[PDB]
Amino acid sequence: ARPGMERWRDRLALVTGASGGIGAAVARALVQQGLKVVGCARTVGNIEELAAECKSAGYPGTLIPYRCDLSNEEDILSMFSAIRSQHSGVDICINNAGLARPDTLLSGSTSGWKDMFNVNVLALSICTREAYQSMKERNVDDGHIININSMSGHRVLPLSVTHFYSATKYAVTALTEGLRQELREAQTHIRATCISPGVVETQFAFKLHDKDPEKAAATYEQMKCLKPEDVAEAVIYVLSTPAHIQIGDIQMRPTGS
Amino acid sequence: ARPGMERWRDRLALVTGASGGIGAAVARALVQQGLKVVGCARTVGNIEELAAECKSAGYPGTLIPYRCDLSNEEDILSMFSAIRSQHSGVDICINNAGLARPDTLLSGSTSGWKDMFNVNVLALSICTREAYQSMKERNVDDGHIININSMSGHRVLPLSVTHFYSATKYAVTALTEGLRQELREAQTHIRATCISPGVVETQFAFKLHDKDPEKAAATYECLKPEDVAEAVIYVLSTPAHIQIGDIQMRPTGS
Amino acid sequence: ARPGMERWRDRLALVTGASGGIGAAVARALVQQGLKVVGCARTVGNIEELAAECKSAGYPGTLIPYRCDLSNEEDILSMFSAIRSQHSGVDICINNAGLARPDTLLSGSTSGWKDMFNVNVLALSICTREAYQSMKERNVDDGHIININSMSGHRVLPLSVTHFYSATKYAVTALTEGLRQELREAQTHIRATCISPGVVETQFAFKLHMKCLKPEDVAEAVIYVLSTPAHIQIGDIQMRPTGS
Amino acid sequence: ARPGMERWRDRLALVTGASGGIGAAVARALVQQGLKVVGCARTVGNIEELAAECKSAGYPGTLIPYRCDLSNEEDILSMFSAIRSQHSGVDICINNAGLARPDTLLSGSTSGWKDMFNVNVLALSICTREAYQSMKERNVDDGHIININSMSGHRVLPLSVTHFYSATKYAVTALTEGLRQELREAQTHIRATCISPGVVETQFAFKLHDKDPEKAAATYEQMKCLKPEDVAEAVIYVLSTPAHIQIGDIQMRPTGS
Ligand SMILES: NC(=O)c1ccc[n+]([C@@H]2O[C@H](COP(=O)([O-])OP(=O)(O)OC[C@H]3O[C@@H](n4cnc5c(N)ncnc54)[C@H](OP(=O)(O)O)[C@@H]3O)[C@@H](O)[C@H]2O)c1
Ligand SMILES: NC(=O)c1ccc[n+]([C@@H]2O[C@H](COP(=O)([O-])OP(=O)(O)OC[C@H]3O[C@@H](n4cnc5c(N)ncnc54)[C@H](OP(=O)(O)O)[C@@H]3O)[C@@H](O)[C@H]2O)c1
Ligand SMILES: NC(=O)c1ccc[n+]([C@@H]2O[C@H](COP(=O)([O-])OP(=O)(O)OC[C@H]3O[C@@H](n4cnc5c(N)ncnc54)[C@H](OP(=O)(O)O)[C@@H]3O)[C@@H](O)[C@H]2O)c1
Ligand SMILES: NC(=O)c1ccc[n+]([C@@H]2O[C@H](COP(=O)([O-])OP(=O)(O)OC[C@H]3O[C@@H](n4cnc5c(N)ncnc54)[C@H](OP(=O)(O)O)[C@@H]3O)[C@@H](O)[C@H]2O)c1
Repeated sequence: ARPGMERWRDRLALVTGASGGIGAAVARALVQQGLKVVGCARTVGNIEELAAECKSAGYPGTLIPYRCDLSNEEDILSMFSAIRSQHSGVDICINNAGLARPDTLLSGSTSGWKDMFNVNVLALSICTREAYQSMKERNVDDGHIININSMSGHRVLPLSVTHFYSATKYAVTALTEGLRQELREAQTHIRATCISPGVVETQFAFKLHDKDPEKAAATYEQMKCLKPEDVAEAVIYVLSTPAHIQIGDIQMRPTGS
Repeated sequence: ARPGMERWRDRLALVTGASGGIGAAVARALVQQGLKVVGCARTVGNIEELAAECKSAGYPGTLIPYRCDLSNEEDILSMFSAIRSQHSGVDICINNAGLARPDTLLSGSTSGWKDMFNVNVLALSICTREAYQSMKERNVDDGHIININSMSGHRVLPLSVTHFYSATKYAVTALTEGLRQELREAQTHIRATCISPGVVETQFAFKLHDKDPEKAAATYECLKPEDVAEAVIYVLSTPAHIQIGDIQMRPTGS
Repeated sequence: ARPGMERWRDRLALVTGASGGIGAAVARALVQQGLKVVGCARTVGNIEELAAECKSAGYPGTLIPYRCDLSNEEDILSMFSAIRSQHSGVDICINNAGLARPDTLLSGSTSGWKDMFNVNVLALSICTREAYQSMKERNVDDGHIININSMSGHRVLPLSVTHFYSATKYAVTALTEGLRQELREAQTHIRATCISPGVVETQFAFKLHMKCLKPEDVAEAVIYVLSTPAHIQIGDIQMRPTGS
Repeated sequence: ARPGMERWRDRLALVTGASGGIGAAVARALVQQGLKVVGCARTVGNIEELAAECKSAGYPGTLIPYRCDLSNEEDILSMFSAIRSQHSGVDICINNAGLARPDTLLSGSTSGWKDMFNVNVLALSICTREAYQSMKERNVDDGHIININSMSGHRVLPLSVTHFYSATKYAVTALTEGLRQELREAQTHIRATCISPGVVETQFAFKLHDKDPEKAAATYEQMKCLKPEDVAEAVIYVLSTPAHIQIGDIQMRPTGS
């Protein structure tokens, strides 16, 4: 394993939105590094497929698929309860699931705004709380919570269909800093970090533009983009840092963008 | 009327959360300046009370009380419908209603997080959308949307009970900038501004510390609600070609 | 007088870069409101002409021209010494003098970088310091220091020729906040404020003969800030043209 | 070499402020990874000793000490001239030299403010420009400029003795972002990054608190601060990223700080 990842061997990571994109790349990378990974999403079949690939590849870690709709609070609580009932717990929580719906501020549907909040902010916060509560009861003083933010959490770009999304990522910027603060107040060494990528070639733009597949291809064919593996490598760097270092944010963009 | 406020005479402002605090002060100030103000909240009796006082004092504007629970979208849609069919439409929207519940990130209730989002962000966005649509249908090119933000929309203070609240105000910071961009894309001269106060002596802290009113009293024993209303007047009074983006304000020496 | 300006009557405001543009508008507005204003710049002819215009209009205040090159610290200290001697001290400091030079990060001149720092940051900090020390020695507890910043002090626009200038305005954003902090630490009610306008019409453009702010718009924001009751501290006013 | 550092082998990095602290650690790390490093500062004897340590360790890279007072532009120009004539040019520029003097906004000496500007902002900008021009003349399209920023370049802490220093670091935040935009406009793949640490255990606090060395020791004893090697490891991560990735900022603090 990568230098600095030894101490995480066999410890359990949760990766939300592991059925594709960034989350699948992060899950793959943690399993390559010898972690037990619970990966969750709606499209559980993709996670099972990834786990089978990890097993065929001979990786030291294990990917454990779990079906969970993050828009459903009980689904999340049930997942954490299932982990607890099994005498286990999450030591690393990667809050990766997220989405944009093309609901502008001047004419957007309230349902799309709610959907963005439900996953990007509320589910991220419920997972953060439940992961922390499990660490606490297990006397884990050195776990790590990593939120997948965005450059859109730091500046608002003049694309109307992502304005509300950008506002949810601004919330993630503030939540990650507030989290760091509460973990200090609780007198722990549990770490909190954001990773803030620019455009990454995943299914994200295809879901945003679900009524205009061509507009989604052009986000990606026309621009140099990051790859989900690049974000996964940033997560590996953050986890591999020794315990007294707390990476607050890594802002990353495609070169020349 | 204050210089710059003449052009707003008899035009309609919606002020959300007008039943106390900053909202009540903004409503009273706009009525003093000759506007028609629809003031909404759940506690409609207070807003009615502010109307008899406004009226007793012989002010030039009018306060129209309206009962609306902003946590219910259908209630908000009904309100805009009544404004459009009874008062023509809305030219100024002051998104003032907001709250903090003491739900920390490490142990807070999801219900509290949802409640803060529902009023501070969702209702603010629904009202923005409907006010804009009202202006669009009446070919109003010079309306104004003013979001009541907070210094907590620009920095995260180490007070665990207001972390989630702060995150909703960061969302307000981003939405107000997004709004400006959309209004420019729409080729309008409609203006979008936030006002970002530090501590204001209202009922806000008493509600946040509902289980510890002594802590709420310590907060204040600050800016006054009238102070924020004066910032709203300055913003509206500015020439049409000026778009104030934000006014950050704190008590002196705080 | 505008409501809230009464308490500033006959008190002294220093307005740096008063010979045109924002500074001249700010000086005129404060004179109209009955302040004693010291307006400085490298050459005083325009400030003399403004003072004569104010006197002809019957304004209640007075404008006092002072020649000062803000790139020379000794010139600045001499200006404060003169103000202390002849007019008691400074109660309001408007740090308005500023400049942008088109010295890019990849190819710019060091002389241009230094000039921008010298005026935008160092002179502003020297004036801030001397103004505070003036208030302190007179037990003035309610003075006001106002820095004229820029929207470039809050975001970096992809225009190469203003990047270094933008970095100096980010510095001013940080200094204004640090100043607030120090004034609170000193147990005073002296106020500190930034005004951050975007595209303002330049004197250049004006002389040559909405998509722009006018100098008067910035002066009106200064009047709003000063007019706030003493317990209110405006930290920043960000403003841009509606049509920008 | 570390995965990703191979493409930098035998290429030349300039590390300013290499006579101690973070810059000495960065210079050592780059020499370990096989680069040619020009390390400069006023206290050139320290850099000679570091070069001797690196040679003694049998590291693949080489450290070239160079005496340069960064407050003197002619000194910097002569250094770049020497690098050009003797070592072709600069492909990586680490703008590390920096200082804080305890000159508060209300009563500070102007000389302290000018000293902070001269090194933290002016020297950093001069070295950036000359490093870019060095790349340009050699048709280098993949260099890297890394500025050592600070968390104080992102928030103003209520410590009066560091207010002006914080303002110099806000300038670095803005300069790094403007540098990215110019390198993009120049149609290059030259990368621009800053690293923004919280408290790092170096001589920095001792120099800031030159009249109260007890205050400097209290800083480093109250908690397990960042070490210079931790910042060097962040620099190695940034350099090791494939060329299409452009890290914009890494914000890092001591855990629990
Ligand atoms: N791609 C980019 O340009 C970009 C840039 C910056 C940041 N980000 C952030 O990166 C993170 C990952 O997105 P991505 O780019 O990998 O997009 P993606 O390919 O669309 O993947 C999103 C993942 O989130 C999961 N998800 C969405 N809604 C869910 C729900 N209700 N319940 C459970 N899982 C749900 C999806 O799985 P199921 O549909 O199977 O549930 C999928 O696994 C997001 O937070 C996004 O904001 C992306
Ligand atoms: N006070 C401060 O320290 C402070 C500082 C910075 C910013 N702010 C912001 O200022 C704004 C106003 O707050 P305030 O200080 O005036 O607090 P406040 O005294 O508690 O008043 C809040 C108002 O919002 C209304 N409101 C809350 N939930 C509502 C709902 N579901 N439907 C309709 N109305 C609702 C309330 O009326 P009903 O209960 O009758 O519905 C009340 O009139 C908020 O956005 C707040 O975040 C306050
Ligand atoms: N114009 C804009 O688009 C804009 C936008 C945002 C912020 N701002 C800021 O607003 C402030 C005023 O700018 P402006 O538009 O009014 O520009 P301006 O017309 O160029 O005014 C600059 C003023 O500063 C004075 N000045 C410059 N260097 C000086 C020095 N060495 N010593 C003494 N005085 C000096 C000039 O007078 P002398 O040359 O006679 O000495 C002049 O009175 C500056 O801080 C600027 O950065 C301007
Ligand atoms: N230490 C921290 O808590 C901390 C936190 C955040 C960021 N930083 C940043 O990290 C960077 C490195 O600082 P450090 O902590 O390593 O401090 P340090 O131990 O004091 O080292 C500073 C280095 O800068 C060099 N330098 C100073 N003035 C110079 C000049 N005129 N010409 C040439 N070199 C000069 C010094 O060498 P000579 O004296 O031999 O010339 C020394 O090598 C700085 O930019 C600092 O702002 C430090």
